[PDB]
Amino acid sequence: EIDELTALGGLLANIGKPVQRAGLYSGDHSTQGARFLRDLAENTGRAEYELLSLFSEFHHKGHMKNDELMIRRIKELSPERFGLTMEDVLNALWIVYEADNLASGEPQASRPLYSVFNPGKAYPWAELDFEKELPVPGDVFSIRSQDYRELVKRLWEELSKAKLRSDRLLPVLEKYLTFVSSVTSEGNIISLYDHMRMTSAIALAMLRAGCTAEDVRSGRCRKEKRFLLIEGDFSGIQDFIYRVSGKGTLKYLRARSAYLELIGWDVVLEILSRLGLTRANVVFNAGGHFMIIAQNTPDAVKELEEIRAKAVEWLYREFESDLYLAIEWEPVSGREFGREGGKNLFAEARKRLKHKLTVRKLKRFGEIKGLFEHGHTERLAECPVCGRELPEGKLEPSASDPETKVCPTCNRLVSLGGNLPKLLGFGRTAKNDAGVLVEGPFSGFVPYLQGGRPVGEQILVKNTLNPGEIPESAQFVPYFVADYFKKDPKGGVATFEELSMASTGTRRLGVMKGDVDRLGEFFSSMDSPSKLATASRFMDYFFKGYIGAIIEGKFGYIIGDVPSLRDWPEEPDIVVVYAGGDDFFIVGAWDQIFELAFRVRRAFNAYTGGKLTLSVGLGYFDERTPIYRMADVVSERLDTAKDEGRNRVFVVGRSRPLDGKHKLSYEWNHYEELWRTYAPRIYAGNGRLKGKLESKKGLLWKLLEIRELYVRDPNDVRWAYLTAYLLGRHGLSDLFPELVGIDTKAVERKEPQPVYWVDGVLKIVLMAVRR
Amino acid sequence: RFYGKIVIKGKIKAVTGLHIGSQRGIANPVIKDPHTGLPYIPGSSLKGRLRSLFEILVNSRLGEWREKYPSLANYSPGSCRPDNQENCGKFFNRKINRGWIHVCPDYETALACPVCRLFGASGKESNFPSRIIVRDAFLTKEWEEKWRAGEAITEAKIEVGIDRVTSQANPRTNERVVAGAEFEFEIIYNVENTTHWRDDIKNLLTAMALLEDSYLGGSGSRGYGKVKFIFDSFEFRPLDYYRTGKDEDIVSIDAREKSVSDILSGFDSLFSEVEGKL
Amino acid sequence: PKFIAVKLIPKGPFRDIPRADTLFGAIGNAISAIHGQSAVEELVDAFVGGARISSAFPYSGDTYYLPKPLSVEPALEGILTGLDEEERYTTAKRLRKAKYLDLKNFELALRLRPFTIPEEIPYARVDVPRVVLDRVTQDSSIYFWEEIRFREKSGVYFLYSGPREVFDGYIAPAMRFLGDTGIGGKSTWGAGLFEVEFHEMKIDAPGSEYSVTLSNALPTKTPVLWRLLRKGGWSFGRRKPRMTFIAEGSIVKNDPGGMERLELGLSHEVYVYGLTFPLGVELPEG
Ligand SMILES: [Zn+2]
Ligand SMILES: [Zn+2]
Repeated sequence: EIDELTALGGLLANIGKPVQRAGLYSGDHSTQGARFLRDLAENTGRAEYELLSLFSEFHHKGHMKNDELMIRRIKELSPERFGLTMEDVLNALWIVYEADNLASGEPQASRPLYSVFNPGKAYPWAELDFEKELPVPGDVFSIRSQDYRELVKRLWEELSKAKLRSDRLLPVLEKYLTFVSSVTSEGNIISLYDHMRMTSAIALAMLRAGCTAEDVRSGRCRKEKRFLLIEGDFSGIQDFIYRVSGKGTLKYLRARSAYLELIGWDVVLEILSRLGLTRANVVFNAGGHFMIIAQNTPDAVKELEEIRAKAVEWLYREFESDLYLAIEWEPVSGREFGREGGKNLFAEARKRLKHKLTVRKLKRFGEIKGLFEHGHTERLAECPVCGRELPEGKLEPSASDPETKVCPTCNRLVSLGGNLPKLLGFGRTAKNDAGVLVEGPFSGFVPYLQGGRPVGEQILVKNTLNPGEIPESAQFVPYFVADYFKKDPKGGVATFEELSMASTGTRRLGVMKGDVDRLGEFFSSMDSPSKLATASRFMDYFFKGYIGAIIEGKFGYIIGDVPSLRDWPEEPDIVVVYAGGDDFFIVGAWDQIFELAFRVRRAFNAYTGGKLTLSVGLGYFDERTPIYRMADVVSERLDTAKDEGRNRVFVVGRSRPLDGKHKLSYEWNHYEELWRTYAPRIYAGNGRLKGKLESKKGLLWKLLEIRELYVRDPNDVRWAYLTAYLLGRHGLSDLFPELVGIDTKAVERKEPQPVYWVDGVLKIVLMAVRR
Repeated sequence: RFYGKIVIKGKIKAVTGLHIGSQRGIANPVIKDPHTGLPYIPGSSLKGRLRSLFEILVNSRLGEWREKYPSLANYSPGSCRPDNQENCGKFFNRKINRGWIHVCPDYETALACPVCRLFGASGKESNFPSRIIVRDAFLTKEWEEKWRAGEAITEAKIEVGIDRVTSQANPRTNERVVAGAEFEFEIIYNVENTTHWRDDIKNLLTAMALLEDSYLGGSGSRGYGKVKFIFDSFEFRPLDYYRTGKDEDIVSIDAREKSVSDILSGFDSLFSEVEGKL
Repeated sequence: PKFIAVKLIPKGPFRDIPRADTLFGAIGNAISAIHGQSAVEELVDAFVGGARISSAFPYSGDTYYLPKPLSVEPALEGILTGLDEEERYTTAKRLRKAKYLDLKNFELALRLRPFTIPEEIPYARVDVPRVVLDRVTQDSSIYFWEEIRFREKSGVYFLYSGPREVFDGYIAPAMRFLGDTGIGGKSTWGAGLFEVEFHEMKIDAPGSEYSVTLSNALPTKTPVLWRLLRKGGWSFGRRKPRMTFIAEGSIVKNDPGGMERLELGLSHEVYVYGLTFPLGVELPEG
């Protein structure tokens, strides 16, 4: 069919550059990719690769002169072997060419992919495996011609062993052409995988829209609104995962987060499978927020509206107004994708679409029409774990305590929490089958276990890019998730009591919640869809794959010296509840949640070019605290760090005067410099103090009471000599030589005294000790 | 039906350091108002200590009170702790999480029990609401001014644990309120029935009279309670007060009287107009 | 117009800021105690016939707070045209997260003017732990309990439009009953208690076709721009069914609201307050 072959053309039309940079054939890489797809068809390959060489030769318009040189070569070829028409095979080479210009957004010197966060730096060519290598942008160094030949060797190996199909070639070109630059120039920050992933997307949307070969020649497909940018966004995530009462200790929370991502994939894959789009049309799908390029046809605007009408009515019946999916679309044209002149059109048609998302979230369930309709149902009851009221008798006795009467959608998640260690992805099948635990809005999801056979037309596979035990006819969809979890003595998930007992000192539970700051301004800078598709994969990969390898103790040259209470274990007791693409909510031991927040920050500082920041709230809680309360506190400790500087951490709850001159949260370099001064003199490592301070906590607790006299009146200077007397009579005039004398320059600069910021370093150590 | 609200104002005198912990820079902090930083006595630490003293008082007098209060005939003195079965024959009949409390199981029985008629009951298909409201006691204006004058309002006391053989000392610290403080309490009784409110006031004063010889919160057996009720005024707030708003409530006058010069010293005398207007 | 601001000077913690459904039910129980059943049916006929009360909002020492209208967010880039884009973006985001506004900044957001959010919320949500002590063995069993703890001068207040003979006949004798019992929460631990004062508030509002709701809505027709609130309380131990209200500050057009009467197996019928409190608002094109 022309449908798959157009998407396979644009996803291989740019293929051949890696054989130019290697040096296999003579130049003008369009001629090379013809011969490379020619030679691939001969030995261990079908004859279909010979016809796909036409797309890898007749792009850039350097050879297709006066339209007649294309015909004499293809008149020799017989399209009757594939059922293609002599004019329809002529049609798809024109579609790929216009889709090639509507993606780059526009040769000498082989330049390695430059960094999208700072174009002054660049990436060494690596393998996308998320294991042992954090690609940190270093100084500019050209890739050797010896190094591109090894790229061709594995790519020759993988393309002969993979099925020639739209979904089977995408994890091939992703693992190998991610860190290969598309157009070699000064500061190329668009990848070659992403340039082909957005050339194949625009070529398929043109074919569904019905533009033919003379429409491309006449310049008619551009300056005419034929595409359509779909965008969706889940509203109410944080009151959906965490808002449960004191049941389901964290095996269930990790199951609420995996079931959120299944609702997002069920809606996205339904749009693709109904409009005829491949997975390359997904621009991104990162933390409950997706974006798809499609065609602007009446057979799709009608067909998208039935998807939104069904999915919202599903979300309202199951989760009663606690989660809403705002889906919108906006018709765009050819020139709207690229930068036209001096004004960014793609960032303007994205901010027209983002306004239609904003006004749709204010009309939160307009498409129900029985929304404000009252009614009386007998025996209404509340399911104890997640605040959902059901008709009497609907809740089925639970598997935890059979006296309790939970709703049945929570027993599908307790049972899901017992299989998440032994899980290799999901299978998407019909609603009404057996083996289904949880159903989405459009499908039911069967857990594909470790040792077993999957079932479904579409198989979602987590955290890898290799379809090993999958049937050849089943559609392969890879996804990624941050899935680190401290195990119990069995092969499961630990507890709010088990994580709180392997912590040094006091037995509290530590919670961090962070997100990237001013990120909407970063993605608004992208002016072309291939450039957005690069910046939204690299940001997605830090919170999906590389946040696992930070907890795994790697990357010591990059991280360095961070404030650690105890030395770093081989197996950290960390349970990553959620990590979405900017946001992450991680619980664990309060000593290792403290250290990891400085360890995530330093690696994110170097994964970018030092341009994007974090902000982390940190809480320390009782074990037997309801989890909707531990979220509502740390969400306030995150937003307190967020309205102040957006590069700063909230460490410990702290007293300060209401004069507006004192702020509770530390900047990252300030606290990490306060730790290199004050901690190596009072703290030895692993929950013990230094010499001459053992059995002298009574110095330190009273030192905080002297800090309370600064809190009661900062203008009173009584704290200055009481520090000098209390350090004096213990003989510790060497320790803390600046808490005795008032800083006049700090009163000049209108910044707080050093007695005020010492609380965040002492109180962590006093909590580290038995206290 | 509503008839009025007997209002009990006065002061709480912490004759000895009073400690009501929170377990959250002193190692064991008394609770505090988060905006001022001042300590206070809750209305829930005061009420559960008025109730725990009064339930053991009723527990000793189950047999002698079978014919003044019914539904004390369905209770045997003792706990239901060994045989883990709630609402059994014994008195402390409801298990909450791990503790056993006398709570009567129905509305029809809590209207007769002297504890639950005054202090309330949960039940199944019952929900008997209490008749008293116990407010949070805060420091008196004279003691908020000492907070302004730079004094200490909560000391920190160090104890120690000592081996009986080798005298190894093992200390800890406990923050507690400086002895001598004056709080301001408030108890608003709700006159639902017009017959048995004398028995509900005289039982509330008995719970306070046992509280002046027991302790309030904290360590207590090591001398951290020693509380004292200093009454100021009792007011009636009639039903005619709430409709028309004109100030004709009946006010008792007791500036310096005890909890035992008030129970029977003046009970026929101080409530003379309240027992007349009913 | 001119509204009667009924202030509630607290005497302890609360359980939550009162909404309009749980003020009217508390005013209903206060009238039945001091008047009886025949006046509660007259109270309900006064709200349907005339003016109605609003939800409760904080204040902090002559700074009466009011809810932020939802009319600003589809305008919120046109409100901030004259700002530089590196500080205009974080101003636009903190302007949207804001829940309340001053008495003066409310009158600017009704006219699509530039406005500023307040710096400080007059209360906190602390989690005081209680305990259940065994009566024989003194064994402890901690549960947690959350509250609303106001500041030194702060409090809470609601607004009343209506005829004055209904106010000083019904609303004013009911609020002094409720000064000695609670508004929700553990009233036996001294929570919902207060002291009541009466003042006068005047709000400048533009005359228009649209309006914002200063109370829960329970609308008849579908509103313009809204925000769902989903709660159902308790009535004499009977569990009320959850009802899709609309939160305060949401935008309706020519909507009176309307109370739903319920059965709940009691002797008397239970009315649930869903009348709206309309103040005029200016909108963009949707
Ligand atoms: Zn549930
Ligand atoms: Zn009883």
